Amino acid sequence: QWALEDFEIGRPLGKGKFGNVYLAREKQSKFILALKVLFKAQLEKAGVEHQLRREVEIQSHLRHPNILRLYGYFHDATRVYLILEYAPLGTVYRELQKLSKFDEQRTATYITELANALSYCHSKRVIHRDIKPENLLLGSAGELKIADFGWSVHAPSSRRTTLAGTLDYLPPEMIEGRMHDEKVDLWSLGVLCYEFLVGKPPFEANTYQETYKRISRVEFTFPDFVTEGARDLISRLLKHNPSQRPMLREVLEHPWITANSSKPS
Ligand SMILES: Nc1ncnc2c1ncn2[C@@H]1O[C@H](COP(=O)(O)OP(=O)(O)O)[C@@H](O)[C@H]1O
Ligand SMILES: COC(=O)c1sc(-c2cccs2)cc1N
Ligand SMILES: [Cl-]
Ligand SMILES: [Cl-]
Ligand SMILES: [Cl-]
Ligand SMILES: [Mg+2]
Ligand SMILES: [Mg+2]
Repeated sequence: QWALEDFEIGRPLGKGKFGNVYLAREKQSKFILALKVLFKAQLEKAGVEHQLRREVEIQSHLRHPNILRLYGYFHDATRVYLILEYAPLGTVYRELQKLSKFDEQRTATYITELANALSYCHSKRVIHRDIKPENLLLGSAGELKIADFGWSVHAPSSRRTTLAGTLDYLPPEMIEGRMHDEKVDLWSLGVLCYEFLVGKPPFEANTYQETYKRISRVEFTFPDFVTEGARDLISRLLKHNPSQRPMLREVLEHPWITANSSKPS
């Protein structure tokens, strides 16, 4: 159906481990979108074709205003192209580097939008497993949108793929290679809430080995400026035991969230 000849390519939007993402316009309709380019050699070398099909299958069937749309795909001799919704305001990662820290209103609003999107995903027993600032995009009205579903699966699950980069957003059960479920996304939600308010993730360290130690032992402390309500929510989400992490509705109706969020459940 679709081919490369159907698009005019624009400026690079960003780069990932496998993905090179470009702004693009469909020639006949003038529709502006994002084109995620992956190299097949690369894909075969790492043996992650199953991850890419899951990304296409899962994300194309999800429909939610806080989740990035995937319209379709095509491939040629050397590359695979994912046709994505274009997010014009960029990543949360870039916004964080710009402002150093977010205030409580901005943070609570982002968390509400995240929890809404995750609640939708978990209703289909879909777990994202890779929630972090680089994978959170921003729409034209500044609304948060979850993207990059390459690591998503159906719960329950194990891990048959090698962990690539940072451990900073993964729960103990995940880094220890144990079986896991939906509660992994709630651990990540706690890590994000901390990083939004403080400017860095709670278990950050100089080495892989040291980061692993802090996560498994849940070693983190708060700066003085972090308020009581924020500390309560974060402490509840960062529990070593997955079953003691709250449900997403508990997050959405948490007193600190309701008092500071500008968006509803
Ligand atoms: N739809 C989009 N709109 C704008 N920028 C995007 C979009 N998709 C990806 N990007 C940019 O490209 C980067 C990599 O995209 P991603 O799909 O996460 O690649 P990978 O799966 O290799 O991590 C993102 O961090 C983001 O900066
Ligand atoms: C060497 O080829 C590959 O790795 C791949 S991955 C892929 C697809 C992934 C998701 C939808 S289609 C097609 C080919 N041909
Ligand atoms: Cl498995
Ligand atoms: Cl896996
Ligand atoms: Cl819930
Ligand atoms: Mg990514
Ligand atoms: Mg990916």
